[PDB]
Amino acid sequence: MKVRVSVKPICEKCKVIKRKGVLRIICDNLKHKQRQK
Amino acid sequence: PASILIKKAIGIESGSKKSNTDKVGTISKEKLMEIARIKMSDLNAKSESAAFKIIAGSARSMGVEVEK
Amino acid sequence: MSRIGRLPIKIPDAVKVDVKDNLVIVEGIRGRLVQDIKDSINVKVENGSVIVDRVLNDKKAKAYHGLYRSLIFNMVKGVTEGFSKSLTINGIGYRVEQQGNSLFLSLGYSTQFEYVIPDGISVKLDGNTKISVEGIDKFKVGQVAAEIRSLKKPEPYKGKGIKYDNEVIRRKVGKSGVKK
Amino acid sequence: MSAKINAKKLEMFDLLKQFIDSKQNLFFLDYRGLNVAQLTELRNKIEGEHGSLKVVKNNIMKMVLKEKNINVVDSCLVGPTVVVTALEEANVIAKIFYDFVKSSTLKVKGGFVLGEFYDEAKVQAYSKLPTK
Amino acid sequence: MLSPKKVKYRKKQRGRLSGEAQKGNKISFGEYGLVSLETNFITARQIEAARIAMTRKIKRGGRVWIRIFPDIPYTKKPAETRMGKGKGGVDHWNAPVKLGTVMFEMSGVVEELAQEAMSLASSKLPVKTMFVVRRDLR
Amino acid sequence: ENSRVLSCQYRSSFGSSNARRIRAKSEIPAVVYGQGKDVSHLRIKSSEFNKKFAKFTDNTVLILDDGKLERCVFVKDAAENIASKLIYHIDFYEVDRNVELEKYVPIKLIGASIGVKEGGILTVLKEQVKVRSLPLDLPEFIELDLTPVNKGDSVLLKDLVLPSNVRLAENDENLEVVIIK
RNA sequence: UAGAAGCAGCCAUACCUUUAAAGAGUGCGUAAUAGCUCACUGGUCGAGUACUUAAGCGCCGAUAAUGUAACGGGGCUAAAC
Ligand SMILES: [Zn+2]
Repeated sequence: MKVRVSVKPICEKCKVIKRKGVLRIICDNLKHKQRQK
Repeated sequence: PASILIKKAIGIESGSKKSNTDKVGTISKEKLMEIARIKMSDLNAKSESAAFKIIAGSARSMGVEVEK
Repeated sequence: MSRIGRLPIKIPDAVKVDVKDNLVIVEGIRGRLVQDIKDSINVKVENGSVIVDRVLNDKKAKAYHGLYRSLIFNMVKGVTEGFSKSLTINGIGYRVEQQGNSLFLSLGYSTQFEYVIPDGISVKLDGNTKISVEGIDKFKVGQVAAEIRSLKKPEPYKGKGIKYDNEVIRRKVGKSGVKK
Repeated sequence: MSAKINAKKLEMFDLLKQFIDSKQNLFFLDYRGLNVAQLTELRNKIEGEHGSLKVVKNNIMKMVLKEKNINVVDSCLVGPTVVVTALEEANVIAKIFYDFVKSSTLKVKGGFVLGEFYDEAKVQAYSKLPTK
Repeated sequence: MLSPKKVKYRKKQRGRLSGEAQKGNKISFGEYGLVSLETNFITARQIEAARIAMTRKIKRGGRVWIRIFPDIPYTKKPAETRMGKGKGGVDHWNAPVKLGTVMFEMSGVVEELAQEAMSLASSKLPVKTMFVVRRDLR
Repeated sequence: ENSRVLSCQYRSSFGSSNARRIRAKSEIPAVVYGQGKDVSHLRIKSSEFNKKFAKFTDNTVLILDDGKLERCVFVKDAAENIASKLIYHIDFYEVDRNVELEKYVPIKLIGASIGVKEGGILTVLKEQVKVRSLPLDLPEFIELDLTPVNKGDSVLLKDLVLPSNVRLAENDENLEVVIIK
């Protein structure tokens, strides 16, 4: 959704992971999902 | 309510908005002691000084200047 | 590394475990499961228990430590107690029925979905809106439950769809929640 | 970063030792699920009975008891356990514990009366026993 | 804006700016400073953008000191012209900053809030920065 | 007492390139002057200096030991690069260890004052106080709690609770350090 | 303020207390509450964990048109540094 270049946690429940070579944010608040461009 | 009792005692009807600076009145030491003794039923303190301190803290939160 | 990698593995009496040439066989009351183990990790059976360690301390080995510990543990818990993951079908006119080794799903689509059940896995019904997949392998059980859920993923406006029982669906509102 | 923790732990050990030396009889209660109101009422009853009930760290209490020659089973410290010291009415404290066990889920895990490690049965018998 | 109110000469030659800073490189009037990690020019207007950011983040907690003043004209020839006549005209003002210039100084607020505000300021400047506490007091 | 001791050894390099090489070897060039002696050129361990005196003030005093002698020195100067957190020279002013001397020492304000709580006005008239002691006992900074200081109260210089062998030196003993009006 | 009960918003939490420990309540959601949770603390288990700084290689950022086309190519995990 927020295919950005700076991916940061938005709330304290967001969590940072790295998948197949891209940096991603995963959270319960699906509105907070992210991946680095 | 302790706020209601203190407002009645000191003539306070509407709580002062700036309770930190805009004092709405003075809470006398003897009146605070009497109010704490009266309301000790609902207060879980074991010391009359502790009950009076609870009353005084409530008065400060309402904006009433503590009585010296 | 971390304590899950080193935590010892208890062996139930009815369950037998054996290690040989980068392979592990776990034979229990309900079945037999096999696993590959990589070279950098060593698995030992002693005193009716399973232990795992690493020849090296590269990070691949660090991760492998926990990975294989957990797998063998789930490999032993399966052969003793079996794995089971359940599902609920919620929605108007949604139904599930069973014939032999296949399930028939009525999920609003203009066609009634047939579903072959892969071998090694059993399916249990509770009326026509509750399912429970049981089997020897946790991986397979999860796979089947997931693929069934994908048949009709849930939705947030009314809870309709096929949900995991343990799952909590976040819910939105439609018309009347926006009432002014 | 560790001197402050050492100081806090030392102060806790000193306070607990003062309580343990002032208490003639002692007991440990597992009060898991004992609500805030239930705990407040039980503490008020203990205070009225002259006992002092409070939560003490298991490791600190075990070390302090080992120093003070308290050879009890560590199962008493297993589980969130409030230590209640009663020096005068051991029968009253045990009866209050039994009443709390009836009216809630609190259990009297361990007891130590006159240096005697009272198990579940001995503790229940003592609690049912009356005062002097 | 920030700009000198009177100049001897309206236009001056663009030097080459280089080397670290040997002066104005220490925290003087405050508690926390925003040192630069590059050598470059900071315009007056980026200066005031960073100042707004800091000041607005600080709810009256303390004071902000600006340790640079532009005083350097930046000329630009008209839009569509050739290379002929010479030294077109002042457009905006630049300040010189070198690696190690304190550039900004803050007083009064807790260290966490200062660090936040001053990253908020650094987001609007054209140079890498570093937030420094006095490193000899706390 | 160790935390006031500092190990050095002599250097004979004396060049810009030489000093750069030393700091690459993670040491700090330093010089010691005072008491009419010949200047002593030495070098210090950067890790040790950082660990011990990460908060050094103009009034910090310490002991230098070259394995063969002891010196009582003030940190007169320290050339710091802020960007790289890099010390790259130290000036040590030596004093006599047994000669009473004066020095302005800053104050450190602690506690929340009742007067300011109730509407007092901080006015920090004095940011430092002239004290007197032997060098090894000079206070790094003198503390002052304002909590009992109510409205309309000023702080007398004698009111400053002082370390053991430290003594006031101000000509005006009754001047006020901080007032709350 | 019409409703603020911790969560439109304002002043501070110089409110003590039974104090395990509990902020004038962290978030979600409630017209306002309710309700569900957090900080904090107790047990279980058992030593590194939690946040930064310096140096060497890295990742995304990285993206134009005749055809891979930014090691010469084949290829190389060193045949790289
Ligand atoms: Zn989130």
